[PDB]
Amino acid sequence: GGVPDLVVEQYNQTILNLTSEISTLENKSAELNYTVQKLQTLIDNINSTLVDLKW
Amino acid sequence: GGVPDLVVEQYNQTILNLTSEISTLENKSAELNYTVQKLQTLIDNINSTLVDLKW
Amino acid sequence: GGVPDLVVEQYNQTILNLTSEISTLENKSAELNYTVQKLQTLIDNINSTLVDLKW
Amino acid sequence: DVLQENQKILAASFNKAMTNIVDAFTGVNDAITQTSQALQTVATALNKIQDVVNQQGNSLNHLTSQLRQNFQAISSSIQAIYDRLDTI
Amino acid sequence: DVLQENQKILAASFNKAMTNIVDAFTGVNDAITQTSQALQTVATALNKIQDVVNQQGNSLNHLTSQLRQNFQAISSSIQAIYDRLDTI
Amino acid sequence: DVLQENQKILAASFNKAMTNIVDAFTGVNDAITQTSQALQTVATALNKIQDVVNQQGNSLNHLTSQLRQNFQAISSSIQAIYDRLDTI
Repeated sequence: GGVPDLVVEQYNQTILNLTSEISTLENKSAELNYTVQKLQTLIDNINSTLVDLKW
Repeated sequence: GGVPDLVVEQYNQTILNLTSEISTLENKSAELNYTVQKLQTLIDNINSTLVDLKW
Repeated sequence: GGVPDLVVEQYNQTILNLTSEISTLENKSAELNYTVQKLQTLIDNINSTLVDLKW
Repeated sequence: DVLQENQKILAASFNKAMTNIVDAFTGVNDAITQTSQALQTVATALNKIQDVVNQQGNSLNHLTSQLRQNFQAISSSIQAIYDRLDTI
Repeated sequence: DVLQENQKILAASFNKAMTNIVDAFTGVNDAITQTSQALQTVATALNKIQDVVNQQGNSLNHLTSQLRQNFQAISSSIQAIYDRLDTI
Repeated sequence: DVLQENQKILAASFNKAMTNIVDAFTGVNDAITQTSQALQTVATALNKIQDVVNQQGNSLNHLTSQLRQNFQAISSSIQAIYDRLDTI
C-alpha cells in the first residue's frame, strides 16, 4: 500500500452578469409607462373631435 | 503525525423563487391575446366606415 | 476500528435547454422591428390626408 | 361649386386616412400578438430556469451532507489507526 | 340634395370611425401597460436569477477550496501513518 | 348656410383627429421599438443564463467524479494500513 493520490482540480468560476440587461428592461418599462400617459391625452383629443351637426 | 482536521461548512441553500413572475407573465400574455381579439373587431368596424359617395 | 464506508452518489445532470426560447425571442424582436418600419410609412400616409380647404 | 369640390376632397382624404388607419391597427395588432407569444416564451424559460437552478442547489446541499459524513468516517478510521500505532 | 345627403353620410362615417379609433387606441394602450408591467417582472426575475446562480457559483468555488484542504490534510496524515509503519 | 358651416366643422374635426391619430401611432410605434429591443435583451440574458447554469452543472458532475475517485483511493490506502496493522 501507499499514500493515496488525491487531486481536486482548480475551480474557475464564470460570473453570471445580467446588470446591463436588468437596467435595460427597467428603462424600457419606464419608457412604455410614459408613453401610456401621453397616449391617454391623445385618445381624449381624438374623442373630442366627434361632430354634432344639424341640417 | 495525527488525525487530520477535516471541516466541511454547513451549506445554506437559497431557493430561486420565480412562481409569482411566471404567473404574472402568463396573465399578461393572456391579457394581450384577449386584446388582440377585441382589436380585430374594432378594425373591422373602422373599415366599414369608408364612404361611397356620388355627385 | 476499520476501513471507512465512503459513498458518493451518482450525479444526474439536468441540462437547462433554452435554445428554442432564445430563437423565438430573437424572431419576435425581428418581427416587431419590421412592423415598426411598415408603420412609419402608414403614419406618413395618414399625415398626408390633412385637408387645406377654402370657402 | 366650392362646396361640392371640398366635399370631394374631404371624402377622398377620409377614405385614404381610414384605409391607412386600418392597415396601421392591423400591424399594431400583429405586434401585440408577437408580444403575447414572447411573454409566454419568457414564462416557460423562467420555469425551466427555476427547475434546473433549484435542482443544482439541492445537489450542492446533498453533496455537502455526503461529504461531511464521509470525512467524519475518515476521521474516525484514522483515529483508530493512530490509537493502535500508539499501542504498538 | 346630394350635398346635404353626402354630408350626412360623411359625418356619420367620421363619428363611427372616431369612436372605434378611440376604443382601439384604448385597447392598444392597455396592451402597452401590460407589456410595461411584464418587462418590470422580467427584470425582477433576472435579478433573482443572477443572485442565486452566482451564490451557487460561490458555493462551488468555496467547496472546491475546502475539499482541496481536507484532502491535503488526509494525505499528510496517511503519509505519517505509512512512515511509522515503515519504522515498525 | 348650414352646408358650408357643417363642412367647416367637419374639416376642422377631421384635421384635428388626424393630427392626434398620427401622434398616437407615432407613440405606439415608439412603444413597439422599445419592446423589440427588450425582447432582444431577454434573449441575450437567457443565453447567458443557459451558459453559466450548464457550466455549473458540468462542474458539479465533474466534482462528483473526482470525489468518487479520491474516496476510492482513500479506502484502498486505509485498507492496506489495516491489513498491515493486522499482520503486526
